[PDB]
Amino acid sequence: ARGLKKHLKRLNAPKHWMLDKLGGAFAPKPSSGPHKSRECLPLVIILRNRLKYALTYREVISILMQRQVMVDGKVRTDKTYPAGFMDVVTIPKTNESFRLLYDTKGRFRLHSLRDEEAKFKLCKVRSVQFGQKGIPYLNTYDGRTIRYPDPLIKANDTIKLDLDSNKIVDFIKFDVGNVVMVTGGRNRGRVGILKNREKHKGSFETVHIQDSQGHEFATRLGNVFTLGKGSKPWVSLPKGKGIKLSIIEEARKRMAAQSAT
Amino acid sequence: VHVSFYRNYGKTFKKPRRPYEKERLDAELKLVGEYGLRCKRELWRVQYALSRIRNAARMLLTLDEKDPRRIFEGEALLRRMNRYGLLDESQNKLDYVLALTVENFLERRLQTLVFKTGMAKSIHHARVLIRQRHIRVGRQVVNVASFMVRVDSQKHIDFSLTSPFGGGRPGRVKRKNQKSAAKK
Amino acid sequence: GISRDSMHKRRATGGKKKSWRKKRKYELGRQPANTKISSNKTVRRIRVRGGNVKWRALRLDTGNFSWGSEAVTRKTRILDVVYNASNNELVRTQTLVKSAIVQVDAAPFKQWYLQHYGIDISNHVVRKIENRQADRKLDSHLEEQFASGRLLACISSRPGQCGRADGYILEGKELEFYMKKLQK
RNA sequence: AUGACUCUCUUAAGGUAGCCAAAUGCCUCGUCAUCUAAUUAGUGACGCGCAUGAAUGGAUUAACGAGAUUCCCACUGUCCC
RNA sequence: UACCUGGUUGAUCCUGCCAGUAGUCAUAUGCUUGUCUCAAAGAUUAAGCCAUGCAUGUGUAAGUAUGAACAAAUAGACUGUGAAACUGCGAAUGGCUCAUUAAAUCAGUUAUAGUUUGUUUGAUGGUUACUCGGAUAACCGUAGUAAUUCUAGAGCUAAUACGUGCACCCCGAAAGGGAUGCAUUUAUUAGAUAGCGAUGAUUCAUGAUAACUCGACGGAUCGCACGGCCGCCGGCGACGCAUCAUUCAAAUUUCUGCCCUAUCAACUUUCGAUGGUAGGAUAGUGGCCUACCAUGGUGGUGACGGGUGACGGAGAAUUAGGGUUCGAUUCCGGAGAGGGAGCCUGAGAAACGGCUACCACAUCCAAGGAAGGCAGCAGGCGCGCAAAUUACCCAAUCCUGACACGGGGAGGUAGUGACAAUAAAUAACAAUACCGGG
RNA sequence: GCGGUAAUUCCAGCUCCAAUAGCGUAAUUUAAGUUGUUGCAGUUAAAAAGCUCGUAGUUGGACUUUGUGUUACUUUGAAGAAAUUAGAGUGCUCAAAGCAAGCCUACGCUCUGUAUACAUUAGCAUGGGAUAACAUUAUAGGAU
RNA sequence: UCCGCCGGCACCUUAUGAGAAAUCAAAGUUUUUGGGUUCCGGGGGGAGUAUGGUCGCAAGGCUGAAACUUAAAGGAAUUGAC
RNA sequence: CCCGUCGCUCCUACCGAUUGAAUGAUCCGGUGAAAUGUUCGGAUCGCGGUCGCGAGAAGUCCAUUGAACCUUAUCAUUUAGAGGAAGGAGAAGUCGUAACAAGGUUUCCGUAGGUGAACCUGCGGAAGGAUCAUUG
Ligand SMILES: [K+]
Ligand SMILES: [K+]
Ligand SMILES: [K+]
Ligand SMILES: [K+]
Ligand SMILES: [K+]
Ligand SMILES: [K+]
Ligand SMILES: [K+]
Ligand SMILES: [K+]
Ligand SMILES: [K+]
Ligand SMILES: [K+]
Ligand SMILES: [K+]
Ligand SMILES: [K+]
Ligand SMILES: [K+]
Ligand SMILES: [K+]
Ligand SMILES: [K+]
Ligand SMILES: [Mg+2]
Ligand SMILES: [Mg+2]
Ligand SMILES: [Mg+2]
Ligand SMILES: [Mg+2]
Ligand SMILES: [Mg+2]
Ligand SMILES: [Mg+2]
Ligand SMILES: [Mg+2]
Ligand SMILES: [Mg+2]
Ligand SMILES: [Mg+2]
Ligand SMILES: [Mg+2]
Ligand SMILES: [Mg+2]
Ligand SMILES: [Mg+2]
Ligand SMILES: [Mg+2]
Ligand SMILES: [Mg+2]
Ligand SMILES: [Mg+2]
Ligand SMILES: [Mg+2]
Ligand SMILES: [Mg+2]
Ligand SMILES: [Mg+2]
Ligand SMILES: [Mg+2]
Ligand SMILES: [Mg+2]
Ligand SMILES: [Mg+2]
Ligand SMILES: [Mg+2]
Ligand SMILES: [Mg+2]
Ligand SMILES: [Mg+2]
Ligand SMILES: [Mg+2]
Ligand SMILES: [Mg+2]
Ligand SMILES: [Mg+2]
Ligand SMILES: [Mg+2]
Ligand SMILES: [Mg+2]
Ligand SMILES: [Mg+2]
Ligand SMILES: [Mg+2]
Ligand SMILES: [Mg+2]
Ligand SMILES: [Mg+2]
Ligand SMILES: [Mg+2]
Ligand SMILES: [Mg+2]
Ligand SMILES: [Mg+2]
Ligand SMILES: [Mg+2]
Ligand SMILES: [Mg+2]
Ligand SMILES: [Mg+2]
Ligand SMILES: [Mg+2]
Ligand SMILES: [Mg+2]
Ligand SMILES: [Mg+2]
Ligand SMILES: [Mg+2]
Ligand SMILES: [Mg+2]
Ligand SMILES: [Mg+2]
Ligand SMILES: [Mg+2]
Ligand SMILES: [Mg+2]
Ligand SMILES: [Mg+2]
Repeated sequence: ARGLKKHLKRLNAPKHWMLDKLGGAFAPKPSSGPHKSRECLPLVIILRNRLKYALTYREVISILMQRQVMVDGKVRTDKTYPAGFMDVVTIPKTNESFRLLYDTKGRFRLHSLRDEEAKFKLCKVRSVQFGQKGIPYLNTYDGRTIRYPDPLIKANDTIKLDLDSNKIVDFIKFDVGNVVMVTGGRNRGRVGILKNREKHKGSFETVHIQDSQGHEFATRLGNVFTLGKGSKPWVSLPKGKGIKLSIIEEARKRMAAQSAT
Repeated sequence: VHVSFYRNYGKTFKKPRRPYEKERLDAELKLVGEYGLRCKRELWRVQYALSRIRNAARMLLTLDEKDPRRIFEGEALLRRMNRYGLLDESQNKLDYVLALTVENFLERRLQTLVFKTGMAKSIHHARVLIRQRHIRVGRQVVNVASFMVRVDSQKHIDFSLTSPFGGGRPGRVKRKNQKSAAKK
Repeated sequence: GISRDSMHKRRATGGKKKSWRKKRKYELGRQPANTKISSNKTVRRIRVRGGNVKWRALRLDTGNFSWGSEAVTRKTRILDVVYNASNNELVRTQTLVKSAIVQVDAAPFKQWYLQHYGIDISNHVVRKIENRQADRKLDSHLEEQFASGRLLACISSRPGQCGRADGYILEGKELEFYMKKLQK
């Protein structure tokens, strides 16, 4: 190509969007923004495919152009705005507020939030370095830059960000023993306790996570996101709570449901 | 690009390797006439379906009985056979799947059950009734003789409400005859 | 035009590379600046990839040169090119390129030296000048060329890229190395 | 059409291997092909060869030639004049 | 379905092939064809040539209205709507095709501490000015030419167009002076230890200092709302400039892997072949290029060369297992736009529904010139064994613009369609006559 | 192979057979253990070089704990496009498919579902050390 | 002369073996298929021919096709006829 | 049953004088468009005090990239050719009888010479022989 691609073929879209293959030749091309195109959920999908408020591509534009949708406390009018992990979506007219969290099967879930809990979000620190004039600053994995951070904050830590004051309220150091969630790969959406950190010079760092039921799984450091200090996460989790059940166990529940339901 | 190009489709039968085997011709014709099939294609697709089911069972049996895939897919296969009446609750093992035959599948056809439930005088009579919109499985009218009935649906086979045989008005042959008689 | 691609080159084994695409704009080159010493300063603005700017100096006469030992930098006139390690033909053409040895006017540095050390090569002012004279050391070779009013200097910038001819005054063993090359 | 084959007269022996309208073929500017707009020339083939032929040496042959010959390119007052 | 059968003899047992058997999202062709669903379709030979039409334009309360424009009103700059035109942005995506290309493309896997990146998102930008200047379009009116979004001259007038412009250290009779935003270029210096950040690893992030540059930088812009203090102060937005990070990406790049051929065994190196030093060029690494120097580099573990009716892969057919064959085509990557080459604009192109030249074809002409690129959609010619309508629509999918609204032969809908695939009619029943069995 | 005056084989009628809205004819897979790694042959059927040497290649006896030398191999894991393939759920009337739907009858609910496996080789990371390759050893430049 | 051991050229009997059989003490230990390694065959002809290369004084050697043609050719054994 | 020459027809391929022909590609060389950079040039326009300042077209100079055309050369593919000559096919041609029996001279292999033709002969070898056999 001679430049930037502006189209996304439907079969080339991320699988976790769950788009029907015969629905059309194209899928919403995520706009540039805080989250990567492969790790986001465009507002058009959220409003039309997840919440059913809009029935067509056109109706999504009408909803957004009325300034009825807010992401991280700010109104967004871009249909393909890349809403991602931990983002807070608020719809004042419906009095609804959701947080984008992965379900245990690795797909974004619109977790309904209370009004009190919708005033903050968690961000993962990418790096900390000195800026112009020797002023230290840190940048996160959601595109945010914070100046004059706490000196104790380091890379891979998690910071609690207040969407009103736009300031770091509290932070969690990345260390063994904290509860973390997997944000990418095969184990995406699983929650467990960080048990070990295996460092390999010049290579990716591997982290071993043990589930609450004793199941142990590994992953890369880049796919980990600390949720709380100790064993209690600082955010509300969905019903599964990051517990991945085997297909046999899942089938067992389905069989029981039919008998009762 | 055309979106229709992504629609999937596949084949449902294979022709015999030996076209003029006298023994095979005799056996196939007996099944065709017994169950009132249209042609050898209907029998061949049932054999094709049966081969797929047996092939799946053989692969599972070759695995260790403690293999999670053996346990999960094995139960699903047994459940599927039970829901169509092919197997019995006392035959809950993959080995009994390998013992299935073509007759078992042909006995679950809507055409066979219509005849064997007393609704039709002959197997060929049931064929005409089904295609003529006189039969329903529950609330839905079914006009396909190859419809494979489930155990939970076998007891709901009855004449359609719109049919003359199920409370509907008489067909056009009787109505015209009644009109002719009235004119006299 | 000028290209920096490897397609026209032979493989490491020596075999030829058959062309499989045309030249790309993102792998182009441009004509050399061939900056010369002349009082008619001329620097042309060049638009480069990304909308950025490069300054191509065709003729220069003054430069910003730094006396490393004294930690003083002054603007001075470029007088002559005396040595070039890449091609001696660039010396007689008076071409300004990085790492070329040139002679610069010594007048700007003499004024600072007199103003700083009070020496040629107000009660509180004399107090500090004598204090700084205690730790004053001047290389004999460096001082010998102050009489002629010219200092050997090395160009540290790229006139064809930044449009400027900056450098540093030669001293130490580096000065000895180059002055030996000029001793003929 | 031709004559492997047969018959017949006959020699000291009946020209073998090769080669050819050859500096050797009368007929003859032989026939076919090629070279040319046009060729009694040249070359390659064909051979019942007036009258080819094996140290009276036969058939070839790189290199060589003030040796005979044909063609092509360059070149030109040889010619148009 | 882990299968075979005919053929050598007078007959026999073998070797061995021929023939038969079955499939192909496999093409063509023959004959035949009622219904439902689904659906490929000028790739193969010619990346051959193309009439005609269409496929890219774009307007918000928020850059610029004096249409001699409309509508509604009635001494005011304008302030209802708005054609045209300037300005801005886009047209580098998509679509099409498979010609060239055999460690090349490409695949998995790396690196950028070797670079650029409009936009999005986050953060960050020092202690005449109550607002500058000159042009130009639309418009207006003299035109030229056979002729083209071919073209000349005159009269007017705008800006978020264009050009301008308020906007610690050193010297030192401690006064005074110089430098003093950000960026640019060079040099010196700090960046510890085990006040003082990061990496497996950087004289790295970043700080201070001496200067340097003739620096498209540091708002002469717009909408809405009106308030609070006694002229002052002040809200919510739009657009724009610069820096870092981020996102969208590219470029180059590590390791391994590709069909046949040795009747291809040596190849490369004057004119770069392999490497070194110093430069030049580039967004940046690099013989990418120049000067100089060294004599290296590859190869039966197949270099080099040749063949391919060779784009690569995801995959497709057939498959007990192993395997064989195929992969032009809707997803990803690359490449091209009749053949080459060159280039402007731009964040991004060596662009072709952009330009320049040559060559090959070819259109118009009043013969002085002028205009050309369907391997986009449809259609035509040609080629062939071989492939459809010069249809409708932006309603769905999504893309793009100043933009909720415009546009989209992308895409969808219908037409043609026995490529291929699915379901499924062409009779059922009873009584007689006739014919069997128990 | 049939046809040379009594044609089951040609041209026809009749009857019968196969498939059936399909069927016939004109590169490639299967059959082919007739390309053989699994897995073929070479006395006489096609096929041991006339004989020996010989480099690369390929292949190499036994032995070391039983009761920071470098690799291959094996185990587990991480990463790894979708579509396709396998496969879970689901009565598009069945089916090829599709990714839907289901539940009750309110201003709705099931956080509805849209699993999972496979994915050579090379690369990355743990456990195992039998088998196997290379390297190494006595003037120990040894260990302590 | 007698007994035995190692090595060699062979022969005789035999099948528990192998093979299409002739026959083989290896041509055995092979669908119950795998000790190591080299060369080499893929129906019969065209053909060890054409062409290129290479070796040789030459004679020729080594390397080595295709077009096209054909339903058999061939091995072992049996009964006849000769 | 069966071998070869010769004679007749057809098919495929080979050799072949013609410095054969055509087509395509590549190398070197010659010439060289256009563009870009550079040099010179200063039509013309604007701005200051009839001299300055700034911008700047045509054209020109050198260099770079480099299409295109034209030689020789090499390679590739296709193809004509008098004549020479190979193989195969074509119910029922001519001349012999070489191979099969001890095939009437046992056959065959290598090599050499000769003859209308199969073939013959010399030398060495093999049994695939017509002999598994003379301690006579
Ligand atoms: K690109
Ligand atoms: K002479
Ligand atoms: K643009
Ligand atoms: K790759
Ligand atoms: K490859
Ligand atoms: K570079
Ligand atoms: K170098
Ligand atoms: K742009
Ligand atoms: K639309
Ligand atoms: K729009
Ligand atoms: K086997
Ligand atoms: K012995
Ligand atoms: K004889
Ligand atoms: K004999
Ligand atoms: K003789
Ligand atoms: Mg594209
Ligand atoms: Mg790294
Ligand atoms: Mg003679
Ligand atoms: Mg003669
Ligand atoms: Mg003559
Ligand atoms: Mg003459
Ligand atoms: Mg002659
Ligand atoms: Mg004589
Ligand atoms: Mg004599
Ligand atoms: Mg004589
Ligand atoms: Mg002679
Ligand atoms: Mg001679
Ligand atoms: Mg002489
Ligand atoms: Mg098989
Ligand atoms: Mg017979
Ligand atoms: Mg066959
Ligand atoms: Mg415009
Ligand atoms: Mg090649
Ligand atoms: Mg490579
Ligand atoms: Mg630094
Ligand atoms: Mg360098
Ligand atoms: Mg050089
Ligand atoms: Mg291919
Ligand atoms: Mg090709
Ligand atoms: Mg492909
Ligand atoms: Mg092709
Ligand atoms: Mg196509
Ligand atoms: Mg593509
Ligand atoms: Mg292109
Ligand atoms: Mg074309
Ligand atoms: Mg182009
Ligand atoms: Mg076009
Ligand atoms: Mg285009
Ligand atoms: Mg067709
Ligand atoms: Mg009919
Ligand atoms: Mg008859
Ligand atoms: Mg027959
Ligand atoms: Mg074979
Ligand atoms: Mg065999
Ligand atoms: Mg023999
Ligand atoms: Mg043999
Ligand atoms: Mg061993
Ligand atoms: Mg014996
Ligand atoms: Mg074997
Ligand atoms: Mg053969
Ligand atoms: Mg005889
Ligand atoms: Mg005799
Ligand atoms: Mg004899």
